[PDB]
Amino acid sequence: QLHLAGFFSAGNVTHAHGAWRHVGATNGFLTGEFYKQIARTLERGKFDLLFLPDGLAIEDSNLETGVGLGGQGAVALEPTSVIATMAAVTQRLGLGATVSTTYYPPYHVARVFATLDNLSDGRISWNVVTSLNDSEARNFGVDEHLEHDIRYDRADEFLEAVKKLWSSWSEDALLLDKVGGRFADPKKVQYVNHRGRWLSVRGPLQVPRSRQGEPVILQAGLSPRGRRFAGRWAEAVFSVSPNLDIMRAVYQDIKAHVAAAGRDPEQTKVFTAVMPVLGETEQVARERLEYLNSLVHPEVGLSTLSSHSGLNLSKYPLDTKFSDIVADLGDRHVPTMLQMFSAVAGGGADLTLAELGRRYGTNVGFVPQWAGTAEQIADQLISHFEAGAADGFIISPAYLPGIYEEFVDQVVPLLQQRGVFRTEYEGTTLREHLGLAH
Amino acid sequence: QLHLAGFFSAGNVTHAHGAWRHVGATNGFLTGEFYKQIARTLERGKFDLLFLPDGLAIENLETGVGLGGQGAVALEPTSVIATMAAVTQRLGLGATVSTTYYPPYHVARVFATLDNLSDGRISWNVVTSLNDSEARNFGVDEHLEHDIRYDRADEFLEAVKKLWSSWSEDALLLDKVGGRFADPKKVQYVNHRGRWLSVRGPLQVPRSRQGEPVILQAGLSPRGRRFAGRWAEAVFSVSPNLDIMRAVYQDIKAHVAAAGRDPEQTKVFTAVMPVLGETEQVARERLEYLNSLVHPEVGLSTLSSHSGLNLSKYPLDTKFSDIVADLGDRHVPTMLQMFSAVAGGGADLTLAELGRRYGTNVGFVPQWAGTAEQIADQLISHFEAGAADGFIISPAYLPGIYEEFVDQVVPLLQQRGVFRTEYEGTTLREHLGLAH
Amino acid sequence: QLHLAGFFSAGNVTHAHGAWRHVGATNGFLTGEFYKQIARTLERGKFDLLFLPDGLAINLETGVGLGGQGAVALEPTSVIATMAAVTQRLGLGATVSTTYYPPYHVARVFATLDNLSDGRISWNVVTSLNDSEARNFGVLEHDIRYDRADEFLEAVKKLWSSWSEDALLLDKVGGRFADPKKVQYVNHRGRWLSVRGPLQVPRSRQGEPVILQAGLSPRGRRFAGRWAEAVFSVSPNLDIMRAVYQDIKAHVAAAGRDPEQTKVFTAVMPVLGETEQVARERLEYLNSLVHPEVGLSTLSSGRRYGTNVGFVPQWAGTAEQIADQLISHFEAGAADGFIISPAYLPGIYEEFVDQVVPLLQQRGVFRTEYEGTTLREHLGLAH
Amino acid sequence: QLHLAGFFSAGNVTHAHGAWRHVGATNGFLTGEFYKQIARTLERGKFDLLFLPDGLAIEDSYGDNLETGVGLGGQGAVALEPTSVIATMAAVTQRLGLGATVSTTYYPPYHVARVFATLDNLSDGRISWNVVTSLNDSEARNFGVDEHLEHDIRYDRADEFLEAVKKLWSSWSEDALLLDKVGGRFADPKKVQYVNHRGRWLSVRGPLQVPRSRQGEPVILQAGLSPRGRRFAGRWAEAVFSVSPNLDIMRAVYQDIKAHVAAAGRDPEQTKVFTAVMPVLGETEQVARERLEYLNSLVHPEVGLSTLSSHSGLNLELGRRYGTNVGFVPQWAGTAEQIADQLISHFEAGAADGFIISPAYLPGIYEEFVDQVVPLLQQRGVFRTEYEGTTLREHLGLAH
Repeated sequence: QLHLAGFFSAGNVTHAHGAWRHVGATNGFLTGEFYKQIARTLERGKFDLLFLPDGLAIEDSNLETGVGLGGQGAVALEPTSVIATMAAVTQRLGLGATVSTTYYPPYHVARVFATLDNLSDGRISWNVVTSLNDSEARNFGVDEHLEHDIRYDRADEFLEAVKKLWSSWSEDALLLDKVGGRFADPKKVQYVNHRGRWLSVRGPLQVPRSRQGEPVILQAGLSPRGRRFAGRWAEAVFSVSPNLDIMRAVYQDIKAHVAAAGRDPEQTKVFTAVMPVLGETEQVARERLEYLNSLVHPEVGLSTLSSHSGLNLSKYPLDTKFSDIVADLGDRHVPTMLQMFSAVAGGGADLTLAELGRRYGTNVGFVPQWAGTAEQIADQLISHFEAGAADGFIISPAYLPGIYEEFVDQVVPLLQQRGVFRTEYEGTTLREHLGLAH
Repeated sequence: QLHLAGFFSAGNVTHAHGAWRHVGATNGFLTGEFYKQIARTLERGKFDLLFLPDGLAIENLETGVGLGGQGAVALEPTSVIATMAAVTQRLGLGATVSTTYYPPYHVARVFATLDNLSDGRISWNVVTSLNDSEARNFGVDEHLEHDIRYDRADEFLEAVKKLWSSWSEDALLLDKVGGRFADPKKVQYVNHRGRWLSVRGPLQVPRSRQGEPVILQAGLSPRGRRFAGRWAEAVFSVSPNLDIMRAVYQDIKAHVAAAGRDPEQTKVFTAVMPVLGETEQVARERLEYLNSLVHPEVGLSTLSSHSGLNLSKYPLDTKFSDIVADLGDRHVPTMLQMFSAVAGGGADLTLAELGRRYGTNVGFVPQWAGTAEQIADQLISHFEAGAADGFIISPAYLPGIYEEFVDQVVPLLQQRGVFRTEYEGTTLREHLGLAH
Repeated sequence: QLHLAGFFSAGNVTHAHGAWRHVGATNGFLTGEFYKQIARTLERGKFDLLFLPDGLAINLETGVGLGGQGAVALEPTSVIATMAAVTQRLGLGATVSTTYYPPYHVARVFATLDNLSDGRISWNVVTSLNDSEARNFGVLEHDIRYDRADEFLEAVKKLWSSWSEDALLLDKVGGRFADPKKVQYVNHRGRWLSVRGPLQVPRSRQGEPVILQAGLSPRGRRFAGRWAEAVFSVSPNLDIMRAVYQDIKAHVAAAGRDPEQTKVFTAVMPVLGETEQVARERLEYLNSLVHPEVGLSTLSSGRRYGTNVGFVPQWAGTAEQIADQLISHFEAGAADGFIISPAYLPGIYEEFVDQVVPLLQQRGVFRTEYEGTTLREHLGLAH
Repeated sequence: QLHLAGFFSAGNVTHAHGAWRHVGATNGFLTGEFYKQIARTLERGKFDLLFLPDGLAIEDSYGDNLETGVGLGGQGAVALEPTSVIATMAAVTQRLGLGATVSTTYYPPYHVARVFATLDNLSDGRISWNVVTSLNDSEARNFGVDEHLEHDIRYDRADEFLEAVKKLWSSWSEDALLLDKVGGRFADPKKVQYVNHRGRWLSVRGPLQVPRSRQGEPVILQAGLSPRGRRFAGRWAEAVFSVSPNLDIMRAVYQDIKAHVAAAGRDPEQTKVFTAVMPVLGETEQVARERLEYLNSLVHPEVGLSTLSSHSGLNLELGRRYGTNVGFVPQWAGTAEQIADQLISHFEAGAADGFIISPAYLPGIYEEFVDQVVPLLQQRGVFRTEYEGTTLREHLGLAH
């Protein structure tokens, strides 16, 4: 019976790089009302989960492009407080935030999330990132650098250290015996004394366990070391794949990685992203999808493409065809995700830089756009789920808050009527909704 | 016209160490409903603000966990704030974030974030302290020297202020048709590079309608008052009578003036712990009850902490003069000598009782038992005698006493014209009569 | 395991006739914020039920001048809707009069509120006729009004059954909005009343609203016997509580109905204090505010009448003690639950919920959490 | 500066008869959340007003049975009592004006005076009452009224009704309530007067049990339409809900209502005329056009004929088109740019003081309207950005 999650940047773009220009986009990303509407709506639709990405710098891989146009991370509210905002005016919905292990210490993370877990009565989850981008570092004044795979080694200790902090109290530690004078059993709140290879945390956490026990672990995963890590730690996995073939592979692989780590593969829920665009008739929808992708300024997509590929494409003029870039530099010395994308996005065509950017801003090259009816969006979700594509689906928003209104009003009751999706919330915590253990 | 502010730890105790034991104490400090209630009530009561302190370690743990210890539970205040802001439209909100365990980018962003999510009602209380147990939680061990932590904070504040000016009024154009998201000319890098700190990129959050979050400052130390002088826009103080309130008050204003700033733009608050009854006699019985709940050891735990001296070394019997024997009268802290003198009236108190009394207020928070008329009278007399620009209603027990205070006291202050009826404006700067 | 109920006039007094004067009385009775607060607080304390009484009329020297009964009174149905909108479990009840409003009116309003509250509503049936109200609505014997109300209840109930579960379909594809064989004309035509067309409102998840009843007169308790699923009562001590209880129970059996399917509440008026003396000193404060004439306005339609309403027990205590007496009276068969008459508003319920409720829950005699989502489930009633 | 109102039946249909079938129709009309969203959303768009109509019986005028009305989405098939819904909406909003239809034929003046004074107080000055005087048989059989008064006489009786209502709303007077807790005076008894109304059609004695809101009196709304109706609107209506298919008829009706308000010794600008339009939005012109087609394809012929039967007063593809709008509600398919344009060009040519937005489907269309159209009206300066005042009188440019 299928999970659903939302996901969007607390700011100007998620995957659709024209979203902000959309006639129906509010741009209320500065305002609490915007986040409260979205979340309440996903709660209305009985979604498992809504979670926020994070980036700690305006992307400059100058400011002409990122700020002037609507570039990735140009506005980025701190996710945790927005998650808190959301949790206040909702009672079942799962809520998740990205917090980095490279820039934040384990005690902070341990507390931040145990607070939100308690404030929300067990509905919280942390998305563990480990990236050490430069543009982010220069905002945090961090220069120390550790190698990609070592960051995940560190992160393993990080998570062990946090888990200890979430175990520092224990079910039944907090008595509130006013009469007898006992605030809590001191035997049952132990020091952690985490002293290990990368991190020190001594004193116990100052937040007991929510009804949920611990926050739910989210992991992007993706890299080879990354999938060992998800394998060990992830309970829900956020994955972006452009078709059912790649979906199926990523799915089986995560499951293998969870099982190789000595875990139950059913206890780690894998989500793939899609970007639905609804119409009353299929034709409407297609026209609505054309509208949407037409808003993407070429330079902004290119900006993001540049960043993602790790190769400044501003260097070149916008008419430059792609093979002439693969010419100017080495056909070896040209990153592989990039050559892949440009074959796929053009289907064999030798696109100009602007076109390539235009299309990359559409999704982020790899998020399926599904233009359809509601019946058809439900069909496709059920087919993919029944085909082994994922345990649930992240719903990327074309524009906010409207598309989430559309999807919850239109597609959700169809999913419910067919029996493949939750009609009422059976439990109260996020761990119950994803069907996980303690 | 006088300002009113709430203040309580997002956890088990604030100043009144019996608060958790109290019969009307909900102890919903783990829950959103609790903080949503309290913040809504102070909004009903037309308060200027409600700010939270923060402490980053439970203060062995036998006493702290066992009884109502300082820090024992402390939710991270940013989230708790965010929560209150979501069900609230006028009430200003504040969080303590430390400059010592968090870089400038983090702080400038959270607060620009809450400041935007609350539509201009947020404030940052700047702490510079380095407690041992907190460092043991964040894996720091090397410690900067007290006066230097302020010289650092001076840089930190310069850089956080730069971040919040990185955007600028009316740079975010949302010109969908023309496809201009913002003015890249009107968004500049900071490229801060001073002695202890680097922060570059523009902050990824524009200014709220407020402009910048409002600066809070707890002041105390001689260096701190030079710092409060430069930076503080509101000041939180704890003086136990009118002479010290006056003294602290003019002192702060003199530091603000000395810094080339306007003293009228720095509101000074002093904390008072009103207890209410329908008669003065009932007030007194209700104050007696509350202070009756303080376990001596808990109070002592907190006093040990605040004095900068571990008092578990001596048994509970030990009278104070024998401690001032065991250690020299020059090798004993002078907050503790002033406390035992004031709290015992010259009596040579057992260490238990000495703690019991410290855990009642935190030694220095006026307890005022009164009727509602008397509380409004004491508030008004104090305000008119120059004690403070406003008051920190320190809560005896939660959430009850704020319900009592807003229903009973506020409207009286309102009928005398010494307090707002309706919030005139919408930002926390407007409520405090501050600029930009 | 014992039920709890709120009760207060949507206006200036309920039973403490000096309540408006109290230092803590907010006098929010005009404002939406007032009622939303109380309702939410009563839900916080896991109360079964909050309900409003009503009267349709207030020379005015005594009434308006000082704090009289009905001096101000907002129309209950709209206040109840205000409460339902910012709550989700707590049951809500209003008084509507069978003598000035037609069957269709009542049936549809309580069905609307039932549907709006997702099945939490209750109607308190009143058949009484007062001169001041008659002259306000432009207008029979006592016992005959109840013979009329018997017909009224049949008509309301038929109307509520006019739709039937799963009649509504919303088959957008097929274009069938509802099953017209499953929505039916009532065609009521009894001795006093005519009401025909189907009710324009289907049944809530509760099925029907919960019926309350005041009881009182010999013929009144026979009415409760037939119709009442919940029975507000006032008795000044346990002996009379005991007597009323069994009398009601016996009438219900006498009507051929399951006695424990009808829930008996007794009004008590707690005043809380942190110690027994504070409790008592607070009680002295409350009754000091009572004007002698004001009690006499209500008593006619003397000073100590308007302290309680002569008969509502004032229990001053410490929370332990209010918990003790709540339990002791329950265990001695006084009532299945307790109407908490409020000293002053909204203050007292903040006290009762914060202080007494936890203790009732610890000894394990009152719900910690709502097991069900309907008022029917909370009271352990059927369909 | 131009006004805007929401309008929909607290049930299954308003003007668009295929609405319940629409793919994005929540059909949450039984549930609290549905109304609370709509209110809050129209509040988000800075709307003057949302008001509910009311029908006191299922429409069984067509085919003599429930068959069509219940089996398809017939006029009034479900209809919640609107005074409750208004209070539900008011509980979670603070500026948005709220109006309920209540009937002078089946309810006494004391009832009406008090409910609306109660909602006025609870909403803190945002309430209005839409006065109706109809006397249908299906409604009478639900209420047991065998009696009948002729059309125009019903309005003569309505005149008294409103004289009596207003007396009751004057029964309390500002600063008569004084909660002098110390003194012991709950209210100045000399400033709460009896009404002692004893006219031709009605009696109502006592004072109203509910004082005046900050607003004073609820705003009086009114449908008008008939010769004697238009005179009544003239004397009493502070707002007027109208339905007109083209610009000529809009102005003509507009100028006419003004003349009646003038003819009754009143300021014509103190009565705001609103005309109904039914926008359908698209990101493109083509999309809007498609969306309007979809919508209107859902209208099942019989349900259109049924409401035509009712509206005309005669039992019975002609019905398909009538169910589209209600024959005469203009449907505008456009782009938001274009819808905002039409709103302005009509406003500027004196077609109306404000616009009723009739909802294609709920709650989604108002979500679209508010997100898309409102800001453009705002950005052009023809519509509220903030609420300048906090009462429905203030938003509408009205007095005491």
